[PDB]
Amino acid sequence: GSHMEEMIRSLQQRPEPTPEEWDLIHIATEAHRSTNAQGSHWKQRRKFLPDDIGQSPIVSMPDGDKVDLEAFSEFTKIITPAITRVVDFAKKLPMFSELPCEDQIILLKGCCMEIMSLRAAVRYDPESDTLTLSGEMAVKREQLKNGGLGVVSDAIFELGKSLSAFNLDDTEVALLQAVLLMSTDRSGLLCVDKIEKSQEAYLLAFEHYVNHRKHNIPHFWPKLLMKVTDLRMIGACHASRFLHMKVECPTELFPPLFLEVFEDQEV
Ligand SMILES: Cc1cc(OCC(=O)O)cc(C)c1Cc1ccc(O)c(C(C)C)c1
Repeated sequence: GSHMEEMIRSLQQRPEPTPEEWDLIHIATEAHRSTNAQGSHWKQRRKFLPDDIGQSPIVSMPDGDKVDLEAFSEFTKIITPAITRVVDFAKKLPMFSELPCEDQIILLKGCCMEIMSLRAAVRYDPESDTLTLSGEMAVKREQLKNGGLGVVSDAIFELGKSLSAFNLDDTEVALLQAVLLMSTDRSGLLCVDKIEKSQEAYLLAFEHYVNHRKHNIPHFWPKLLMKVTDLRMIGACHASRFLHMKVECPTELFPPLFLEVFEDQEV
């Protein structure tokens, strides 16, 4: 390019975001920051789930990993604001909010657990070996496992542990969420092509943002893509388990928003 342009790009090889992509990045980043219930201190801040909760799984589940009702109830108590914030996030992306209402609902149902799991995982704390839920509750593996998630707990913890070394910033988290959200791997969508074009736009912007960041761990982009796949697997395991739960447990134990968002892979 021009002489100044060349000087500035001297140590970039790879494609940077275009100005249009920078706008997309800026909007998504701010959408995430404003909805992630995370200030400046998120660690020193809030609270561990008491040690004596989550050690007593006694409700049966088909896979043999029983549920501790007390821990389950502690989790459902905080889950409604977590779900709500995912919706708040999505509503702030123009490519999402311009979709038919019915498509918006399908996309939210499709990715809600994926995004919640990512948000918990990025708050993994190696020192205490905890995840943080709804931005306030720190939990141990056993507590989250016994409190209803079973093997899904192990999967989120393993993701959180592995993500520590990626040093993701708010933008990278936000773009991961946008890619999870704008997926056509759901049934009943009207605007399939538009949603796919949006996902393609986010993916390319995200790849370019990763180039911009110059991470010092190698193969960063495909490594991050593999984590997207892990999150989708977490979402699928959760969907299967949630069906089970509803078979096992009375409806009064499930907040209405919790029931609504995790509808339909059988119930
Ligand atoms: C309750 C909780 C909230 C959390 O929020 C993440 C975010 O808002 O930052 C993210 C995680 C993964 C869950 C744990 C959870 C997620 C799904 C689910 O069905 C259950 C039942 C056992 C009540 C628990």
